[PDB]
Formats: sequence, structure tokens, C-alpha cells
Amino acid sequence: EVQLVQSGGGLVQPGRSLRLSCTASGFTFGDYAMSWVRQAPGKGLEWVGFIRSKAYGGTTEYAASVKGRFTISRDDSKSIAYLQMNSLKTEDTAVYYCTRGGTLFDYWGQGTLVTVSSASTKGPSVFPLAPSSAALGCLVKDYFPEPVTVSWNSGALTSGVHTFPAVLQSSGLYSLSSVVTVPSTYICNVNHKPSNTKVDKKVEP
Amino acid sequence: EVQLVQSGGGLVQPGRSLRLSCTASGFTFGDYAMSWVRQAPGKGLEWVGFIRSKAYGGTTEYAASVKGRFTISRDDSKSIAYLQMNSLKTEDTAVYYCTRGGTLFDYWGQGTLVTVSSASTKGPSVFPLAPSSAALGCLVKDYFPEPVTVSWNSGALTSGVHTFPAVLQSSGLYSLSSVVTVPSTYICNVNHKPSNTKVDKKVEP
Amino acid sequence: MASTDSEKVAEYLRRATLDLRAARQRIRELEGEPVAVVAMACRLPGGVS
Amino acid sequence: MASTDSEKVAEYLRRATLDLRAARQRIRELEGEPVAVVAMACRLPGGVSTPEEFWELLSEGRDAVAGLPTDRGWDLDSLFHPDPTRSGTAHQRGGGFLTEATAFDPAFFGMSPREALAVDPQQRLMLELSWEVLERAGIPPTSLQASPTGVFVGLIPQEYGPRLAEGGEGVEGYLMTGTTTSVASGRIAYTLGLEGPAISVDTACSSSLVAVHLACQSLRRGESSLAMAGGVTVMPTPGMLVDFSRMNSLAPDGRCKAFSAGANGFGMAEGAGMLLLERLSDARRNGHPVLAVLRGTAVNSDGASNGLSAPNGRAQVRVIQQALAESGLGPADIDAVEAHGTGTRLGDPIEARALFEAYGRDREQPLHLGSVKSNLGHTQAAAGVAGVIKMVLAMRAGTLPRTLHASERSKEIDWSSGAISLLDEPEPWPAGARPRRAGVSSFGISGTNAHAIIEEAPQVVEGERVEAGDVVAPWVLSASSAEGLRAQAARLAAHLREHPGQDPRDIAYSLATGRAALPHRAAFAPVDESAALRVLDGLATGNADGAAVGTSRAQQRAVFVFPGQGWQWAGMAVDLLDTSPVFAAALRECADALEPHLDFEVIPFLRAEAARREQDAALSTERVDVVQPVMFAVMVSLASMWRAHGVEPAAVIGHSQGEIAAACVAGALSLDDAAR
Amino acid sequence: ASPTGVFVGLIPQEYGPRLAEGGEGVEGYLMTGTTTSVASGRIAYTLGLEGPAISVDTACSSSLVAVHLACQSLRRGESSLAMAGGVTVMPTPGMLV
Amino acid sequence: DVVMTQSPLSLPVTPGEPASISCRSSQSLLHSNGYNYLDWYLQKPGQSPQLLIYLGSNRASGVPDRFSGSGSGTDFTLKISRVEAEDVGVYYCMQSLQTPRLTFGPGTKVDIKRTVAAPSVFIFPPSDEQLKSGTASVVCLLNNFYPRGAKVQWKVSGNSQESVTEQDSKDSTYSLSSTLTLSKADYEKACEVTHQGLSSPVTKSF
Amino acid sequence: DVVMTQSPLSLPVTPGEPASISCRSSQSLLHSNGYNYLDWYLQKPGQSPQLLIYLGSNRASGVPDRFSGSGSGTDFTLKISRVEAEDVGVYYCMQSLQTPRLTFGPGTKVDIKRTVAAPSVFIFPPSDEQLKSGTASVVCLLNNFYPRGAKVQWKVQSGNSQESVTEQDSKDSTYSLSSTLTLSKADYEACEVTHQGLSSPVTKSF
Repeated sequence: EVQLVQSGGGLVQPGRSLRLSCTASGFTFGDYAMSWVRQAPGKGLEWVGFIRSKAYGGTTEYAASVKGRFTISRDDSKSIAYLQMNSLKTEDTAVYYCTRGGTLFDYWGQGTLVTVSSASTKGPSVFPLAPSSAALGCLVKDYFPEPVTVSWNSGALTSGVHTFPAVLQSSGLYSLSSVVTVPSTYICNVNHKPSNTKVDKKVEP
Repeated sequence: EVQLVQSGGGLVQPGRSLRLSCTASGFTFGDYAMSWVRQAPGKGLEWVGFIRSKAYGGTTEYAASVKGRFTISRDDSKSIAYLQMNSLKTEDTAVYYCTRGGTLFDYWGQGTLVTVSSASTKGPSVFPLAPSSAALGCLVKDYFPEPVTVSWNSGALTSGVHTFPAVLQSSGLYSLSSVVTVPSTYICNVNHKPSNTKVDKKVEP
Repeated sequence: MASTDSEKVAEYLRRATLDLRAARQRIRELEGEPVAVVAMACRLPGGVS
Repeated sequence: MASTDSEKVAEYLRRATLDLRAARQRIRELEGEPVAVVAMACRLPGGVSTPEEFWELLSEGRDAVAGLPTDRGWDLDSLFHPDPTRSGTAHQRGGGFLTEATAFDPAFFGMSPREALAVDPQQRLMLELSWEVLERAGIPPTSLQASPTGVFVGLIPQEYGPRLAEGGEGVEGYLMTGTTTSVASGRIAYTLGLEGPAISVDTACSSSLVAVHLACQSLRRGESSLAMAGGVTVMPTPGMLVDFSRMNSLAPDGRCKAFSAGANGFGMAEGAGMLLLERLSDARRNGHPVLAVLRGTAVNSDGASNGLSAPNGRAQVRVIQQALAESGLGPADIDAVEAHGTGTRLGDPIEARALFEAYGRDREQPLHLGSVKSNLGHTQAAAGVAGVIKMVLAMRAGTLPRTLHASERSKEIDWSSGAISLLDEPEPWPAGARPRRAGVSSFGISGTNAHAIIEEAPQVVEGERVEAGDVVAPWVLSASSAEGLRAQAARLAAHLREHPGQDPRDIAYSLATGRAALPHRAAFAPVDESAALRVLDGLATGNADGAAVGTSRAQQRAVFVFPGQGWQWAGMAVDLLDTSPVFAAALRECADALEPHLDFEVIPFLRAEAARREQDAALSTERVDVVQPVMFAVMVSLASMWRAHGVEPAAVIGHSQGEIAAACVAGALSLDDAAR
Repeated sequence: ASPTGVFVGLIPQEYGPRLAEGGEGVEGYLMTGTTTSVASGRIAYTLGLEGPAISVDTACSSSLVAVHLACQSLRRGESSLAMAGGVTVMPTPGMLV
Repeated sequence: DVVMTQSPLSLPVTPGEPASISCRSSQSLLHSNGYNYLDWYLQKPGQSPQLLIYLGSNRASGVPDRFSGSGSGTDFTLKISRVEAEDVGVYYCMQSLQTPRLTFGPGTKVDIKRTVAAPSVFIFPPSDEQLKSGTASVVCLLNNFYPRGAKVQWKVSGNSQESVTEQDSKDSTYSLSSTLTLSKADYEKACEVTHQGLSSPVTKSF
Repeated sequence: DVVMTQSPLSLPVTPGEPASISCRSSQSLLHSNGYNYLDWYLQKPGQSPQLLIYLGSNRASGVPDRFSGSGSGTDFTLKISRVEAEDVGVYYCMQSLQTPRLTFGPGTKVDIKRTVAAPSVFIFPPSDEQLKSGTASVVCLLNNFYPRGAKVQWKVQSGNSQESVTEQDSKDSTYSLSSTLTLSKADYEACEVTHQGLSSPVTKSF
């Protein structure tokens, strides 16, 4: 069978280089033309570029937004595709896809988080949510990156629970709000794995 | 299903025109490009030429031996292909095939006998075959056209029987020899349908 | 070959697509083909024949 | 850009062609998928109870036709008369008949002795046969619960117990559950929990081959991932022997003189055969051993023959050609065929003519004609399964078995062609460039003719690696009874004394994954084949080799009675806690549940090695202060794991102090609440 | 001699004498006319049919598994036509008791 | 010019019903070879997408034959015979007459059909300790509304962000998060939704 | 230049055996798209041919999957798993890389394999009434020989003989040849075969 598994995720600030490799196995690599797509978080995919097969030879197309920045190379003996980041900026913060064809993206890898953010790993600012008189919640402000998993009653309450997605503010930090909707004084906990900042909160109106 | 059945067989002398039509049904005619092949009797076939589809438009290729002689046309509303003979000569004496593609002859009609012969329908000269002392036979000389069936003992003997194929001599006439190989004074009959020349023969060494 | 770049290989498209259609139709006629009830014969209680 | 569409066009080739290659291989695996034989099964005439013993029977040319049974209470005195036309009398004076079909194990299954008494022996000899064919495969029989596994067992209605209008004295309601061919597949699917299609076919002398055909169809369409194919003709009451004498078709000696001039009847025998059938991809993906591969099989009827009993030639040729056509093979690809060889003076000539027509007309090498009934006798609905057993055993041993009573080839058959060679001598059949292929034909008295094509298992098993390790993997063996436990030790000891050189880790792995967890467990960690065989002989006699018997009764309709009063010894360690998924999940759930009010964790006390905790050990009834919290945690974990580990429970109750304990496994708790 | 399979749903029922005491004229036909195997065989023989003449048994589902099985045999293609069904006729008062 | 390709967006699908998605093209995508050049893709929420249909009608392998499609020279129709619980995601109507393909189209985030619910507008003033921490974030929480066709207004907008999730299983609803990031001195100065669930604007302030 | 494509000719096949036909190409037919451009055809004796394999390996529909094939960049192999009675005819190894498409190749007339027979050379002087009719045709009849690898010589030289071979029959699986030596009046005042069936030339005259 076939797998175009990727590798080279990481956390970077704009202005440097990053590595993306696509492992090819189960087929002749020189027959298909490698392409690369980028998926902005929460919205649609927007294509990047591609390379043509060696037997064809051809050239390399990239998107109009990545001219003079990204290059793609290919090889048969080692059968690993290359997408190169150079002079990264903010819009590159997205998960990239390795696609198996110049015009027919007939196969798609799992995707690697290529994050170009202006923040570094820090601790979150958890802020509660006072009900009017209802639903009770607790904001998770200023955390980086986004592995956070919030539970209510320390993983005891599961009905009506939310983890709001990562929120993109201009500072490079992220925001999450977990809320439960049930009339009644609850417990919500946020665990930031990279920072080991274990926050427990008590909320009252 | 599909059928590229042909029509327009006949008997002509060199220097005139003939009609070949290929009936198209069961598919969209303007999608496939019509081609025509010619099959010389008893030996291999040869591409006459082809026409390109209207959506493509293109031009018409013909073989190097039919330049300025044969033309091909096509139409969708009536879905009949056209192969045109003009200024026929001897080599055109062959069965032609209607082929469903410019380079992929993916379907093939039954074939129509396009015969360009310098003879006209006449009666045969049946000549016997005296054994040396063995097999006994009887030649069928100077018959036109092919339409002839030859049985031994008036359709009674079937083991070891032959009808030799049509023989092409330079005069435009044909020759057949029917023989039976068995030691022993036999009866062989040749029926020419167009000429109604019913010949019965007795053979002795 | 002559103009543009595809009049011999698009024929390969056409043949391959027809073959794939005929093969998937074979799949559906060997595993999903409706099987018609031609006629019905019964002997049931209450005098049904 | 796309070079004016060249990339687009060629890339659309590169998907349409690939999809066609996928869909045509789907046609091939959906019409002609070579389904493999995983394990073998047989209870055949004579002493045969396992496929290896059947090969021992075939290799040395022993005939199983000995005589009529006496365990069944047969009258045997009205069974014969000098007048051949006397009602109540049979003609054959013997036949290969099972000496163990009279006995059955009610206690092993969920069968009562009252039920098992009314159970048709044919069905009793399929419950045990399904169990033993599952064990032989390395597949735990109790692991196939609620799984797609079709059952295809062929039988013969005949007659066993009393009249169903008159009922019985001890057996009243289970006479239905015995004397019905229907439940002769449903029982197996029920006791083993098999969810697959349970069909009990009935096509006279070809029922087993028909059943394997249907199993092939089920696997090719993919209805069942596994298939239970086989057939049986147990012989409970002598009536069918009496009445097959009425048309004068039984051989007086009871021997199937197949393709012989001395054929004075088709004889008769009783036996049982069973197979595990499934697609080769599912085999080699799941690691199930492959004994042989059944490529193609066809089933047809004789049509308007010379009566219902008389066979047909053209129909036989058609079925044995259609099997080849559906298999993708042909007459020249079959090196040795297993014909019906019923033994009657009329069926054999037309049968051999059909064989010469489909095969003998175009043969490069002489076809090796054989008949299992020569060594066994006509097993009726068990014929067709015995033939494939014979051919698969010939595959695995690389030798063609003899056809007994075939030295004098029949004068009514034209053998002058030479394309068919009667197997009167053991012909070597080694593996070579040509894939070894065989064909089994069975022509029932109902007129249904069937044929199957058995190709050798693809020799891709070779390539296994070799290594050594210090892992003394326990030799775990379980039974349904203490005497069964002692006998399972003894038979394993006998096997390891008669088949030496088997590596201890291989034996442990086979005993562990492939032998179900039965409610009588004896195990030991061997260090040498001598110290292991001594333990096996010790358990066989019945002494304490480890002083450990894992006792229980059943798994279905389990009510989780929860008595306390001291249990759950602290004897866990590293790796143990992480061997079972539900065990670890429950332990970690009990760990994470008590944050606010409790902080003691049981995992450090559990995952700690207990080799050092066995010198200050005590009974679990006096350490309640320390044991009880451990009781509660591990009781939650063990209830959760025993809920689904091969047990289908019905409810949970509490005998003593297991009330709030089993209420906490009913939910309605929080962090703070569960801690409190 | 045409490909058509007979798939008869049957539950084995006791009709006449036991096989061990066949009557005066009904001697050799006490199973060749009663065994569930030959029910479809008689259909295939009297009609001259050459196909899978298969007698199934699944108690109160036999007929529908016979319909299913004839359907599958047609789907693959073994017989041009298929003949599927089932019957329960109880001669003796046995199954009621 | 660039082909304008806009499939009709927002096609909710409930399990067990026949749906059909169309698509638009500025000029004809039917080439001289008699074949269409549009591809059909479905975006997994959470992992990689897969191929549904190429040539406009030719289906890909691996996926079940339920993904049927056809179309005219310009009009196209991925005509989906039925949907189930896993048949939820974002369908892309991508063309292939003009390289580069670039974006895959805004995309048709499809979901489970259900009757129109009542959007639960929950106004939430920010915590006071946040106001002394240097920031302020008032959230007009919206819960259990369907479909997503509402935006939270901010009276007494521009500093609000958009943080919508995907669909759940047993409830088949949605929730919105309007986070109004705020500063120190401007707190001494109401949120609205225009969801189909109601007609009149519902005003609640901090 | 034109690709030189010559499959090995004269591959007899007997029912029930695996055969294999190769093919030649001057330069590589493997294009930059990774696919070969040679087609495989079988010519019916008596009616229309059909398609076996395209792309060099991709089989066509309608025909059974027995017609398997593959090949390297230059070397090709229509590798036929088995043959039957109807699997007799003329295979054409037609490459599809440079139209025009005039040449299909000489063609591989294939037939039923059998042991080498003895060519029955039958010399037959023409009838005397033919000699007074204005013509003369002496025929060295050849019957029951296989394979066809012999030509009839005419001594006392050749040049006025014609070639009139038929196809193969079913139950005998042999062949017969007709060497018709058309002759004139005054020149009437020996025939040979060089078939594999024998070694030395066999001389018989009128």
C-alpha cells in the first residue's frame, strides 16, 4: 500500500527556515509529481506549489504568495519529497499537506503543524466566568502553543461541556474558554503540558 | 451496447469511386475519432487513415499510399462515418475495417469486401487432377467472383476434403482446387452462384 | 501529437474509463444486482393453492 | 502549467488505470479468491480422531472397514436374513464405523446430560469437532464471540431417537434440539457464540463438499470473515443400511471397491469431517496457519438421469470443468484428483468416463486417481470433506495415498488412454515448480454433483527467523474438568515425547494463544523439556505441580455476585499491571478519581515487585485494615475486566459488602463525591 | 440440461415407518423419497434440471436462507435461473407434541 | 481569465436522506476530449481529506460507490445518494482547466440536518481580577444554535473575535464564542445575534 | 526514425499450456509519463479482431483476464497464461508512439502445437484437356504437414508458382499447401519442399 507521511513540524518565529519532508513508499516516486498544499486553521485550503517528475523534467510552480521563498525538490534513490521554508512570516502558521500529483491530489498525508508565531511557550492566564443569575465557564488566556485540554469537575462532568478552539490574537498568544450550561460553583482545570502550569479554579456568580 | 457496422461492398474495376459507410450507435459519435484500416486477403492489415473529432477539430491523416485519393468525413446528427474511394486501383482489392479511434482502434467492425478487380463475372473452367498411381482432385480455374463452394461426392465425403483459397492471378480471375486424400473415381461439384454454372466432374487416373 | 498535446492519450483516458465503468458495474451486478421474482408458487393453510 | 494538458491527461491515466487495477483485483478476490484451509478436522471410520492419525491410516494402506457397531444397541439379528428381500434386513456385513460416536460431553458445553442424550450424534460429533478444529488452528474457540463466522455442516436426517409423537420418559423437549439437521449448525454457532451464517446443507453423498462450496461463496462475497465448513454421517440406527440393501446397491463386505472389477456394491461407512475456511489474505494478515488452499468449487445436478439414484455423465463433466473454470485452473493443472469412488459397479464406470472427459482428454502427465472411500468406505454426507482431508494431508506429507482394493482395475472402464493412473501404490508428490493441485468430487444420491479444486498452500511461510531468549514462558493449559485437566497434561506430554525437538517457547505460545481459558487451569514455567515433561506427567497422575487450579463454571448469563470476607492478595508488579487494557484502565480510573479527599495511590503498592512481599505474607482475612482499600480498588478493576474478557454477564448483585462497591461502578459520582 | 439451481427450505419430518422396518412395497424408497436431500434432487431430475440442487435447513428461517442463497448464486453466476423456497408439512403428529 | 467556481455552500445533510450538491463555472469546463475537468474533495474535520470524484463523474477507489456525480458542460452535480454519521465535513468543488489550482474554493462545510433551534444568548461580563490584571474580555456566549448564520454585535464592534467549533453527535447543535478583547479605560462605556432561530434582536448587556 | 517493432513470430500454442510472446522496439517506448505506448491485438481468422492489452500492460474489457502482459522500457511481453481451441489467430504487436499508424507488423499467426509430421508431397501433372484448352497448371500438392515452413521448388526454373495456404482444422491440427504452377503451351516439354518434417529433399516429377 501507499503512505505520504510527513515530518518536520515545529515552533518558529518569522524570518527563519523550516524543514518539511514527505516519505514516499509503495510506488515509483519518479512517476507522480509532488505538490504541497497549506491548510489555514479553521478555514479552507490554499495551495502552495508543486514539482514535476524527472522523466518529464519540467519546472516548479509555486503559488503567487510564495514566489522567491519556497522551493521543492525530489529524488528517487531516497524517495523523500522536500518542501523548503525560507523567510517565514505570519501567514505560514498552518498545517501543510503533501499531495500526490500536480493536478490530481489523489493522495493526502496526515498533515504537520507548521506554526510561525511571534510568541514563545509561557503560562496561561485562566480567568473565570461569572453567571448573570445559566452557564458557568472559565477563560484560558495568553497560552502558547495549543495542546491544552480543559475538563470540568476535574474530568467528572461531560454533558454540555466545551473547549473553545484556539483564538488567534495579534500578539501571537492563544485563548480558550470552557463552559458548561446547566443550572445550579464548579471546578475547571487547565493543564499546559509544555509549561507544567497546573491551574485549578473556583467560580461563583 | 456498441456497433460500428459497415456497408458499401461491391465489385468495381480500377478508376472509379465506391461508397463505404460506418454506422455509429450506442455512444457519442463526436467523442471518438474515426479511423479506417484495410486488410489484404491472406496477409496482414494496414491503416488507411483517420479523421479527428469535431470538438478537437484537427485535420485528417491518410496513409502515404492514399494521398490525394481517399477522404474521410464525419457527422453527429446522422452518426455515419464516411470513407471515400476515388481513382481505385488494384491494391484496393481487400476487406476494409472501421476502427474506433485515431490511435486506439478499440472497436472493429465486421468488414466489407471492397474488391477492385479487372475481371467481370464469368463461368469457371473446372479441370480434374489425375493421380500418379494417392489423392484425387479437380481445379476450378477462371471464376469470378469468389462465391463458390466445392464438395466431394456431392456433399457426401467430408474427411480429408479441401477447398483451396482464392488464387490471385494477374488477369483478375481466381483459381480453386479441391482435393481428397484417400486410396481407391470420385465426384466433385462446383457451384458458381452468380453465373449459375453447375459443373459436375468425373476423374480417373 | 499534432496540435495541443493530447489526441492519442485522451483515447487512453476513454478506454480506461470505459473499462473501469464496466468493472464497477460488474462489481454491482455480482454483489448488488437486483434479483427478480419471475413467478410465485405456494401451498398454504386455508385452502390456498 | 500542464504542457497543454499532458500532465492532466496522463495523471488522469494514473488514477483511472490504478482504479481499474484495484477494481479488477476486487473482481478477482470477489469471484476467484483462493480461500485457505487453516485447521483440519476429522472423526473418520476406524481409530481416526485427528488428521495426523488419518494420515497414519492412509500412508500404510489400512482399511477401516471392520464391522457393525455394538455400542448403539443395534438388534443385529433382524439386520440380516438369507432372503435378500426380507424387510428389516441389511446386506453389507460390516463397514468402517465410529467407535466413539456413542459418547458425548454434556458438561463441557452448556448441554445438560438430559439434553445431550436426545442430541443427534451427528450434532454431538460437530460440537466437539468445531471445538477441536478451532484449537488446532491456534485460534482460541472462546475468542470468537459475536463474530462473523459462517457455519456450513452437511448431515443425513435418518432416524435416532423415539417417535416424536410418542415423546419420551427422560427426554421430552430436547428431542427437537437433537433430531433436526437445522440445529446441527445453530448449536455450534450458539455454544461458540458464532454470529456468522449457520447453514446446515443436505445433499446426500455430497453435502460436505457442497457446504465447503457455500463457505467459499460466503468468503468470496465477504459475508463472513471466517467459515465453518464440513459434513457428517453418523450412523445411529441400522435402518438406512437395511433399506440401501433393498435396491441391492450395498457391497456385502461393506468395502468401497472403487474402480475395481470386484465391485459388488458401493458399501457404507460412518464418519465426520470438518474444515476452517477463509480467504488467504485474511489468513496471512491474521497469521492463521495455512494447510492448503481451496481455489475453485462448483455444484451442479445430474438432471434427468436414469432415475434419481443413477449418476449422470455429462453433468459430472460439466461440474468438474466448471470447478476448474471458476478456479482459473484446468485439467492439466491438476496432478491428482480425488473422485467420489462410491464403489458400485455402475457409478464408477460413468464417473471414470467423466474424469477421462474433463481431465483425461488433455493430459500431459497421468492423472493420479484416488478414493478415500477405499480406505474408509462411503461416508455419505461426510464424503467430500474426507476427500479434501486426504488431499490436504497428501499436500502436507508430499505423498499420494493408496487406493485399497484397486489392484484389479475395472474392466468396464477404458484405461488404455493412460491419462488417468489409478493410485494402487503410494506415488511421491513433492513440491516443485508446478503448484501442486488436487480435485475432490462427490456425487450424491440426490443427483447433486459437486467438485472442488485444492491447490497447495503458497510456500511463503518459509523465511521465519530464529533466536533464543531467557523468557521461560509458562506452559498454560486449561480444561472443563479436573480429569480433563489431568488428561490434557497427559496428551501434551505424549505429544512432546512422540514429537520431540519442539522448542519450549513455541509450545508455550501455542498453548497460550489457541487454547481457550477453560475453568480448570494448570500451568508451569518450564526450564527444560525434561523438567517440563516431569511436571506434565505429575499433573497427569494428579499431584500438586504448583498447587494452583483456576476453577469456574460458565461465562454466559453471569450475575456478578460480590462476596467480601477477605481476598485480593497484594501480589502485583511491573508489566503485570500493563498487560491487560481494561485492567490498567480501571486501575488508573480509580487512581485519578480521588483528588481532593484522598492522596494515597495504590499503583506504587501494586506495581511494586511482590517477589520480596512473599516472605512476610499473611491471610487476607486479618489484614482488612490495609487489604480492604486494595479490595475495593482491585475489585472495581476485576469486575470491569471480567465483565468483558470472554464473559457475557447478565447482571451484577452483592452477596456481602459488594453493594456500594458495585453501586460505584454504576456511575453517579464526581471527583469530590467519589473521594467522599 | 439448463443451469438452474433448486434451493428448497426443509425441516426433516418423520413420514412413515422407521428406516429399519420398511414396509411391503415401500422398502427402498423410505429415504430416497423422505430424506431432505432428495427433495430438491427430485425437482432437478423430473424437470431435467442441471444446477445446484441444494436442500437447506435453518428451522423457521430455512426458506429465506434458501432465497438468500439462490440470490447469491445468481449474483456470482452459477445458474442462469434459480429455484428457491421452503415447505413445512408435518405428516405425523410429532413436532406439535 | 480565472474560472469562477462556487458550489452552493451550506448543504446540511441528515443520515438516511438523498442530497445533491451543484457547482458553478464561468466558462465551460468540458474540453475537446469530451471530458470534464473538475474534481470533488471532502475535507475531514480533524485529519486528512480524500478524493470523491474526478472527471466530474468518474469515482475514485477506496471510497464507497455512494459518492455519485455527473454534470453538463458548465453545470455540475456531485449527487450524493445518502449520508451517514461519518459523512460530515467540507466538500471542495475544485476545477482543473486552469493551473494553478490555488485555493480549493471557500468549501462547503456540511452538517447534520435538524430543525431550527433557539440561540441561547449568554452575556458574560469579564472577571474583576482580569480588570486589575491589565486586560478585559467580555464574552457574549452563544450555545445550542443551528445552523451557524449569526454574528455577535457589540454596542456601547471591531474588537471581537470568532471561535466556532464543529458539531457534536447526540445533540447536533453549535456554539459560538465572541471574545471582545478590551483595554483598561474603555470599560465604562450589549451583544446581539441575528440567527434565524429568532426574528427580533435580543438585547442583553454586561 | 520509425520504431522497429518485430514480435517473435510463429508461436504455436496447444490448449492447456502457458505461453508467452515478446516484442522488440528500436528505441524505448516508455514515455516521460511512466507508461508504455504499445498495443496488443489478435486477428480473428474469418472475422474482426479484438483488443487484448493497451498501455503495454493494461487489459481491455470484454476479453477474459487470461490476456496478461507487462514489459520493460523496451522489452515487452504479452504473457498469455493459457490458450484454448478458440485462442488461435494472428497477434499484432502494434506500438502507438509515432502516428501515422500504417504498419501493424507482419503479425504472429499462432496455431495449435503438435509434433512434427511428415509432409506428403503429391506431384500432379495437369489434365490433358487443359493442355488443349490453352493453359497448363501442374500442382505439387502438399498435405498434412506442420508447421508451415516449406516452399515448393520447380525444376525443369521457379517463378510461375503461386501460394495458396489455408488455416488449421480442428480434429487433425495439420496444414496443406497449394503450389499452382501456371504454365503456357510450348514449355510443357519436379517439385521440392524443404519442410522440417524431413531432412533430405524428396524429388518427384510429373
